[PDB]
Amino acid sequence: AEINVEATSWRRVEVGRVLKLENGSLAAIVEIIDHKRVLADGPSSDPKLATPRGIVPLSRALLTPIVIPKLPRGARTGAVKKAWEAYGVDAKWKETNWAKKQLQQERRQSLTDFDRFKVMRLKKQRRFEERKALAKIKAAA
Amino acid sequence: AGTINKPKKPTSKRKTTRLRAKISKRAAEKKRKERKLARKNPEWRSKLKKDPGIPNLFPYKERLLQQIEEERIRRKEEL
Amino acid sequence: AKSARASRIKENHQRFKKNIAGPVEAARLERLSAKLMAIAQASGVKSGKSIGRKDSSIVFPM
Amino acid sequence: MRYIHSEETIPVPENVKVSIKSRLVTVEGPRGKLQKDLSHIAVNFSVVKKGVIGLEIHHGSRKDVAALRTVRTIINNMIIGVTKGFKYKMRYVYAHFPINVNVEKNAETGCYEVEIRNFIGEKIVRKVVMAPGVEVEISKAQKDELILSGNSLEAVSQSAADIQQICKVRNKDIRKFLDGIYVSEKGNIV
Amino acid sequence: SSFESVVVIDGKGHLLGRLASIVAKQLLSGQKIVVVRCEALNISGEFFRAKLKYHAYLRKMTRYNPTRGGPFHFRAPSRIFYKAVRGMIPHKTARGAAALERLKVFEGVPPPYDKKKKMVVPQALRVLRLQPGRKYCTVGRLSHEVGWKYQDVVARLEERRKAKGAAYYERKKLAARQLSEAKKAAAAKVDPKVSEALAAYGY
Amino acid sequence: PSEAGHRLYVKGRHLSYQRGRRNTHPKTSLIKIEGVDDTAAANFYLGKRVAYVYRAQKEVRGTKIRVIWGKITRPHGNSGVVRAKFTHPLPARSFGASVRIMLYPSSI
Amino acid sequence: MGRLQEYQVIGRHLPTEANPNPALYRMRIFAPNEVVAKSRFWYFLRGLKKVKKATGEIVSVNVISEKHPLKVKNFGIWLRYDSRSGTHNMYKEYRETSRVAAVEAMYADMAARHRARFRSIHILKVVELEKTEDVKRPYIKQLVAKNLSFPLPHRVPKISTKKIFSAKRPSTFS
Amino acid sequence: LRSLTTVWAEHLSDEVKRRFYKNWYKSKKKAFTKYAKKYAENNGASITRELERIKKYCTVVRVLAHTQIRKTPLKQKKAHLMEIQINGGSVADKVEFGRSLFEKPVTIDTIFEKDEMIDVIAVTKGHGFVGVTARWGTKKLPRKTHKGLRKVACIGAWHPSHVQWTVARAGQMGYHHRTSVNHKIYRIGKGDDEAN
RNA sequence: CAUCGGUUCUGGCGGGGGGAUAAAGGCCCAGGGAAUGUGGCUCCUCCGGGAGUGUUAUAGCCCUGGGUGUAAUACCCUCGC
RNA sequence: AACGCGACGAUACUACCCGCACGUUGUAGACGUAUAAGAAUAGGCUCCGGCCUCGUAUCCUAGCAGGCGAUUCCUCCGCCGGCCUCGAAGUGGCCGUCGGUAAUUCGCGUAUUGCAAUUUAGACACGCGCGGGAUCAAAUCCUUUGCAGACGACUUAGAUGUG
Repeated sequence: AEINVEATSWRRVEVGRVLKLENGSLAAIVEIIDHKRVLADGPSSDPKLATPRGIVPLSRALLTPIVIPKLPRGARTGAVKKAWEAYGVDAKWKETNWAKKQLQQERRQSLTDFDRFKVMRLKKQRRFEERKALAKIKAAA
Repeated sequence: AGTINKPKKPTSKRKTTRLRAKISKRAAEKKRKERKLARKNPEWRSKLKKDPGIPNLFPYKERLLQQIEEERIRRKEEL
Repeated sequence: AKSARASRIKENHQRFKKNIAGPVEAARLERLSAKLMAIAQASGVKSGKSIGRKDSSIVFPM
Repeated sequence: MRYIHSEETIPVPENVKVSIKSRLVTVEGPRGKLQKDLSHIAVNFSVVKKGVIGLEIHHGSRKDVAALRTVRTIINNMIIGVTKGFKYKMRYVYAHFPINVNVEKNAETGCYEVEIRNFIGEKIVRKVVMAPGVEVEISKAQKDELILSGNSLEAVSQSAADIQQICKVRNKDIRKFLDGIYVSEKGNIV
Repeated sequence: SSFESVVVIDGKGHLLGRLASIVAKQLLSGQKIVVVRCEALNISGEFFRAKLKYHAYLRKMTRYNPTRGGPFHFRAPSRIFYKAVRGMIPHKTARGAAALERLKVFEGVPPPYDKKKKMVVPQALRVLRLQPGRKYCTVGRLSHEVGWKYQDVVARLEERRKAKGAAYYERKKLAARQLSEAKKAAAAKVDPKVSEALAAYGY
Repeated sequence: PSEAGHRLYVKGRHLSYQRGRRNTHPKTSLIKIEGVDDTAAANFYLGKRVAYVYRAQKEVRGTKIRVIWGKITRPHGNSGVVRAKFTHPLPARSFGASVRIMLYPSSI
Repeated sequence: MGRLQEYQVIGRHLPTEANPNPALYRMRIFAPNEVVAKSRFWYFLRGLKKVKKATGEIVSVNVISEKHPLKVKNFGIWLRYDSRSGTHNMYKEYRETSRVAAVEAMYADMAARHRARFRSIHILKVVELEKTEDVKRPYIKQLVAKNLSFPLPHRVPKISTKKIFSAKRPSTFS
Repeated sequence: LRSLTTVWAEHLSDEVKRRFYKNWYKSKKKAFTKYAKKYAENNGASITRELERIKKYCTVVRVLAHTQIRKTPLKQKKAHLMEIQINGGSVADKVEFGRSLFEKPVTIDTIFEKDEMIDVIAVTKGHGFVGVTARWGTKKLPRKTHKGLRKVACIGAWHPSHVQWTVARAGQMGYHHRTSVNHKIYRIGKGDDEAN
């Protein structure tokens, strides 16, 4: 009996699933109300990732691969925080490819005009030498 | 029916002012006539309406009847 | 009576076309084509082998 | 109400191989292979166990949940078709004019064609073409019997229905004129 | 909100009314709009409902003379989209005509729009608007049943265009790969101060 | 040589006048500025000068190009559409015409 | 019907030489504000004890906040509403963290499913289910089940309405 | 369908050259003169390019054929030219067949055969301006009808307040293009046969 | 353009008062309780995980009272820049 | 479609084509007016390592509206010629020549438009000019015809001939 099934695998909301909100804050599920509202708590010490405990809608939230294992259902702020610095959610969130992309976005939006001109000129250095490399690979084959 | 390949004449939903005014006049006459028949109505009506009661699926209904009996006994003792 | 657009009459005509008049028309066709063929037989840029360009618009004029 | 989760199970035999990609179910067995596209129903296919297909639906309605049973039965019918096959046997009876039935296999299509003649003395020849993969044979153990076999239950039963429906008595009393071809027995090849 | 010289929209997977409203607003605002592949356009609801609508539209004609003044029934998918667009535009005004002359609609993707970038409109996409389980129909299929003769010609032209686009796809994949090893090989010869400053700024 | 542009203004499209469903007041015009989508984004451009540039037939004082000038007065609605007041009301033929919103007077 | 705050409204009849200390009456009102709270309290006083606003007065109005707004709770609601047939009972169950949110959701769903407005709905009891065994409706029984974890199929991505044109086809998988 | 190219022969007659002119007696007869030089320059590279183009891009091939009008007793000297489709075979076969048929007379007996049932395309005899009675077969009004009896009494008695397109009116009758079908050929007689 | 005056649109900031001197909640102290049974123990298996026991253990949760606390914050009112 | 389209032949001139020389020439409206897979959305992409809310991206973008001269680099762009190629309303790929070119650094000029006044700058079509290259044509009125016809219109014939 050989079975080859190629299908989809959604990230699944569960107690301990970590959500990213639109403001950059991070939270974790502590209790499931319904399929459109959840109870989430962000105990992170970093203020940018902090989220006050309360109800958030799933439409107002995203899905991250971080899940806190063995997190009790309905755990309060102290227990969720003990699990949070037990698991190191902040470090894994920084290692995820999303937080790099938003951090790169503030590194774009915080630029001065002098910073933009420096970006232009350093990019021109990199593109000149990349065009030289491009000539070497194109000449080889 | 052959409605898909050969449709018939459409039914217009665009109301006319004459029809709207006539319908409004008949409607107001109907409320006035129902008021007159309610005033002249000889059908018997109860002084106290039929109470619907308490739903059976209510989980604390037995507790509510406990408080009902307790309050009735307390009122009887007070009176 | 059945119409000219009747499905049964159309199927009868299709069977007639495939089974009866078909070989007759094919034999006449091949003999006429034989007579007509009998009468008929009785660089890339510089040579024209390569199809080059000859010697209202769909796009917005910009 | 909207159902949070609903699941169904499909057992698979050891000789049957199942491939599911973009809801295109391929079921391969000893007798051949069958293909069926099921992209019109929102269903999650999974491997919950060795030899068990899991059908799942999330946040669906009652009709969407009830479609899973139809999906299960079609998949099980494909499995039964590639494993044991499907066989419909029909009988044809006549009162006075013997029905002359002839079965041939067209080379350029690969499909079977059945010609029926002398149906209540009619001079027309009724030609019915089977679906591909359906084999028609004259039974030799019994009298006036056609046997249709294949891997697709829908195709075999539809060909049997077409053979039954091509011989319809017209403008006569059906209590008196009993002529026709009728599907008698349904089962598996093995 | 971005001003372009001309915006090319693939008609595949779009909804007729919503796409028509959006492009009509763009045309009346002053944006030049070209819509290609109107045969793959979608209308919600079951297909027999659209058949009812088009046959009811076929019923209308001027009684005393059908050659003038009557509703002229254009059977093409692009012309049906043009009628839907025109119904949302004051076409009997000079401004309306000057907006309608900024629109072009086609079946398939005729050249040189085959070598131009095509936009999609999220507010009119079926996968972003319709609920699952709801039926949908094809404007091309409706046109083919009501008398549009050029379904198969557009089909084979789209087949050959897709073959040529596939050829351009392996060329583009080859260029993407050799650019990737070009950047990787050049990365060794990048000045480290340039690397650190560019990484700090965000590239 | 330089391959750069020289644009020091921001583009816009002139939609219509201040109007109801029937009555239209050409004393105030409606503009989309390029890249603005919100009232907060449009709040930057309040008080900025705005110029509409057109061409004529005759040659007066060394130019065949005429400019009508104005300023951005207040936001309109929620989609960043702005209201503009000019020294002369805009032509009605300019519905869909491009307009130049200046960066001055600046408060930066 | 709005941002409902919940009020304890206590009133009484005006003092008289015959009755120097009249009996006090307290009700729990779900109202948009204090004016509607007093108005509905007087309306129910006419309906029950026949005490008028001219002959009575309001002694106390207090805002009752939830003890635990951060705790997910199940609410059972016993209600009477008026339709063209007459008066009807319903028992319904909801899942919210506060009585005010439970009552607002009850209003919204009651209007959506049976076309009842505020003046045609009478709230009799709103009780917090102390145990999960008391839950009766299957759509709340499925939410209070063991280890409930579900996916989110076909989520339309968030695209700004002012972003009219997109350069790629969006995905609906997250 | 859209015509991509046409390929012309090197030598063409004066009777088919007359088809391109209205005042041929005053004309210098310069038609096709520079085109005949394209059969000479570059060994026909241009005409070979059109032949390769027509072999590659097109799917329907039609020869151009003109009738020899000088063999008829008609006073006309300008010939009749049409497009005749080549059916059967591939596009390359059609192009090679047409190129072989250039500057060549094809008789009637190799296109059509005795016992063949064909279609006839022609123009109806003209009658000029004709009234409704002969134009539509309408019933004549009784004798001494006021304002005429070879007419239609009611062109309209009902709404619309217009004359409908289906009401019989007087006008041109005849000189219509007509395509009649199912015409049997009884004989294809030969001109050189003195007993045809 | 700057400084003004009248009318008006918009944005931000610093304080005060009230409610259950908000209600929460965080950290401690003292009690009481249960399973959508944690750890542990027993029994089955596809060895993946299931069934039984119960009061915190190798997770925690609910109720009451007290301290921090005249805490902060939401909401309403209110003084100005 | 008499305000839809294609192919072909002959095209006298002030007609046609090429070069530059500019428009008190006109344009529902240039200012980087840059960017080609197809397909699915209860699934996709790949360099086969992995990746996917996100175009918030990529390319290009510095110099008298962008000069002159070096240092330095072999990068980018454009015009031509050749070979291919592109028919859905036809255009791109490679090679060769030529010309320009801050990727690095430096030197001389910028003023005076006087504290803002469009930054007159692009494309298409049109016209007047020269200096050249190529070509010497048709239609209508008139006479005639009757396969046509109220008149127009239509079928014909009128240049040396089977008139």
